[PDB]
Amino acid sequence: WLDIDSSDLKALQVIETELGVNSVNPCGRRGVFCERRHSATTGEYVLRVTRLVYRSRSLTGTISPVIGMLSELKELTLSNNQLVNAVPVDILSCKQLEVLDLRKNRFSGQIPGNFSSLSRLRILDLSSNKLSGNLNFLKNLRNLENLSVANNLFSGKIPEQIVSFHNLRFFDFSGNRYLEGPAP
Ligand SMILES: *[C@@H]1O[C@H](CO)[C@@H](O[C@@H]2O[C@H](CO)[C@@H](O)[C@H](O)[C@H]2NC(C)=O)[C@H](O)[C@H]1NC(C)=O
Ligand SMILES: [Cl-]
Repeated sequence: WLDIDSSDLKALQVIETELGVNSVNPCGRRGVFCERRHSATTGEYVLRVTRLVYRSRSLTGTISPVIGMLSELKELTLSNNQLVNAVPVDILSCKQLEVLDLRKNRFSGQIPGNFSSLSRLRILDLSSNKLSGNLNFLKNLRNLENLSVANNLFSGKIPEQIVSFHNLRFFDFSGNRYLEGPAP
């Protein structure tokens, strides 16, 4: 029996509180998934938080900047809540992120261009929010398999690079009135 990493545990508390997830080793239950890893110190095996999955829980909070302290995070799934305000730039510290699913919330603001640094992203579902600005951050997300930005306020055009993505099997940017497709 392993224990959860002390730092991940402390970060999880603040993240859940700010999301609105209401009430020691939370791994493997209630939306928290962990994986066995070598600890920074010691080298002994410890559990790290790798997935936060909180669909359909009537959450009304926000994504705390402390999300960036979960260095091993692979999945943040927050679909079908009432979460508000901006996607924090601190999520760029989650370099291993593969799944970012924020569909059907009320997230607002813009996505900064350096979101393209999340090179491992495979599933990016921002659909049905109130996000705005351009989609230049998609330029270098070459591993995307599932991409939806539908039903937002995005404008400009899809980056031409999307034409070269080889794994893209689901793509939706409908419901963005001032948004045009990728064109040369
Ligand atoms: C990614 O780019 C964004 C936008 O330029 C950066 O956001 C700024 O972050 C600093 C803290 O590092 C804040 O004080 C600023 O207010 C933010 N600006 C905006 C417009 O939100 C972000 O820091 C960049 N991150 C990385 C890793 O490059
Ligand atoms: Cl879920």
